[PDB]
Amino acid sequence: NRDDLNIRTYGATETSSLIMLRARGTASAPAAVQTGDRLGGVLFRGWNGTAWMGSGQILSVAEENFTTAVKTNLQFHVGGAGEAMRISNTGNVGIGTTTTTEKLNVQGNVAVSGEITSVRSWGIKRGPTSFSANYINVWNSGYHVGSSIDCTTSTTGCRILKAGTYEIRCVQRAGTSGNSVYVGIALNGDRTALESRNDVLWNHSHTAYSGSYTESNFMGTLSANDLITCGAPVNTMAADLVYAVPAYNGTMQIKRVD
Amino acid sequence: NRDDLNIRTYGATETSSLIMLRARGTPAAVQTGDRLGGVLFRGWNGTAWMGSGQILSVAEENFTTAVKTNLQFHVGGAGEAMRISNTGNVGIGTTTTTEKLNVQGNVAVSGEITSVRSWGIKRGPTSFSANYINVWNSGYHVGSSIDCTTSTTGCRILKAGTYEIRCVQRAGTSGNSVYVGIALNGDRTALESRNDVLWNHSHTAYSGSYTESNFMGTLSANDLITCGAPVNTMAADLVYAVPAYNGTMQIKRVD
Amino acid sequence: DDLNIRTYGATETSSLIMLRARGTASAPAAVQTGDRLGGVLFRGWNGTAWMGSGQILSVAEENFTTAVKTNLQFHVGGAGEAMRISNTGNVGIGTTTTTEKLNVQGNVAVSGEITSVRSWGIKRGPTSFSANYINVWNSGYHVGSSIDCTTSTTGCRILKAGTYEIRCVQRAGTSGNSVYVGIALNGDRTALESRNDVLWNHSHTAYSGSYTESNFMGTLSANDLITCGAPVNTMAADLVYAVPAYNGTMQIKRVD
Repeated sequence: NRDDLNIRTYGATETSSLIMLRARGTASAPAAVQTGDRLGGVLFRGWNGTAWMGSGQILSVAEENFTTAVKTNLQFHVGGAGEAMRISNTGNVGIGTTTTTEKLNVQGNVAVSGEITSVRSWGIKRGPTSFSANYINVWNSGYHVGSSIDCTTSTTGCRILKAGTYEIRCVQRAGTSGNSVYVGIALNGDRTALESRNDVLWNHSHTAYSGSYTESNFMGTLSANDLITCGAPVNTMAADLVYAVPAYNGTMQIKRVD
Repeated sequence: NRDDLNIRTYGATETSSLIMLRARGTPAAVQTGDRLGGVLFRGWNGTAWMGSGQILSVAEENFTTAVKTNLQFHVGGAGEAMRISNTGNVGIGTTTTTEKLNVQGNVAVSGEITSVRSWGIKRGPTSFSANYINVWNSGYHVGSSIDCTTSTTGCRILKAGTYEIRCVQRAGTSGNSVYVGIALNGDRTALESRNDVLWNHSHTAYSGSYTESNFMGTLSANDLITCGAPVNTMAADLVYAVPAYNGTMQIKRVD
Repeated sequence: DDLNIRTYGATETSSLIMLRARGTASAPAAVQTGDRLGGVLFRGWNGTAWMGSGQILSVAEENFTTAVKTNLQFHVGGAGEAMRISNTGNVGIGTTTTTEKLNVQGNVAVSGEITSVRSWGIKRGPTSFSANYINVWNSGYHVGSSIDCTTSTTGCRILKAGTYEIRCVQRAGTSGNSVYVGIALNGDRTALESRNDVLWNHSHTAYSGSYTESNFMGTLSANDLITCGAPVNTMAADLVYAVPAYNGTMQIKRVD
């Protein structure tokens, strides 16, 4: 056939449709579609000199046995790369991947000419009120947004809930002793577990002026279930830091970077 | 009926088309919500020919007013998965297509993302305007969320969102304890008292050292963010001069 | 007036097939770049005429005697072409330039969270004074494609034009003298500080183990080498140079 196929509908309820139907069995004994069965396709082909070659296609394919549930995907294929985009039965879209774990998945880079808005995971601790253990203050409160960090369940740190990269800064005020003081960020009180890693930034300063801040910083990947703490290295140095409710006396801030 | 449908075109200028046409009446112009056509997939489940994906073209306006349509991509299971509106705007998991791409869910990218990020700065505290409000010699910004140039005394938040802010200023030569604070148009409490934000500040005295103040949390459109000394009598003990190393305010949109 | 294609069987399926050649049936010729292989077109009556109401096209991106390469195009009534999928699999929304795997000409709104690789790098351990505003650093580390902190001991090299947020710190020694460091472009502080489109600052400190800090925020160019250190050699005697990162670090994050 060389003629364009025209489907024309006049009316208020009806529409024009190309309908592609798939069953197993026969018209006399139809059987349910099975996982992996192609329901149908719109196929493009082009002459290359010697053969008709696949030149793009849009496919509907079953992803569950239909006697169990009607679940399908849509596939968009181009000449060259082959399958370029998938829409799974969940509605989840993959570009360059067929594993559609999130609502949109891109196997590659993304370039946007304007701006991107999204929920970003971050959390804070505020108000160092007592020394719990080395490198672990008790904090009066915490707060967080998103799903990667929990800063409210534990009074002594922020819990990492997802593997990821995190940027962390902890500050606390020196008291009035005039002695040198510092705080450090730690993994459940273990400073070395962070500081000794060759894939992170870990630092801290000293201070002595009353009301000035000693600071500690971390940048790098953390593991789910990690409790991030911050505090004085030892009890006698905690005696020389300010412990009180207002956040200006001390805070920890954690941002998910990636 | 059981046979594949083929459309074959040869030659230099023409192409193969499946064309689906819709009118109302028997002829009446297409109305909003009318389907122009669809490619429909159906599969036997043992009881019926069940919807197994479809690609639809649907009118978004009455055609006597304007020819506006959307394209819809449906799957068996979730139903409509992706929409392209007459604006070209794409929705995945939503039919509300406000921006060029809208995703109702999370996005996972294996590589890196480039985009315009909103941020703004104030540089060079040149005088005390009010409690927690310096006059700044200049400002600069990128993007659409923050305006650091219209006013010399603060950065205006143009869009509701989450912001990370740090303000620093140098102590002078008095040896007195000095500090600065970030504020909402001079009102420090309006930020500090919130249980959904970080707000802090340090003291310093050594000449050329920084007092710093930090904020993290949501701000509202039209908010004017300021930073400065808590009281006029302290201004004499801070450094006010043009170079940015004397003091700056940095605002980054986080989300 | 519907068109139905029904298939019963274990392996057979229903297809609409659109084929394109040049030439004639007895003397065909290969598809050329820009030829349409086929299309699904929608049209709607507006009262006067049949108006374009969306289309899905397959179009050649190479001469087929060289290679079979096509794109898919999705057009809507109103804006016209809205999405393109190139032969590489790269997708454009609002643009036909498909440089990356996804390209959006506009804004993007996500209700949830986005995960992606972010470029960042660090230098750790100021071990010597090399030149004004240039420390030698014991080690570097980076993630991503925009920043290289391991090739040069004296800085982080920007590999791609972009916006960067940079903080450098170093500990004062035991003298009680005023010390500072600054971020620089290959030791040239003024090259950054004098720019009206950037933040550049630094502090002084004197207390032993306290930090002097310098900060930068703004755009940088490919091949820029970012350094940080004391302003002059005589001040090195009053800063701490040693391997542990708590003595000093530089952190660079790509912002955009």
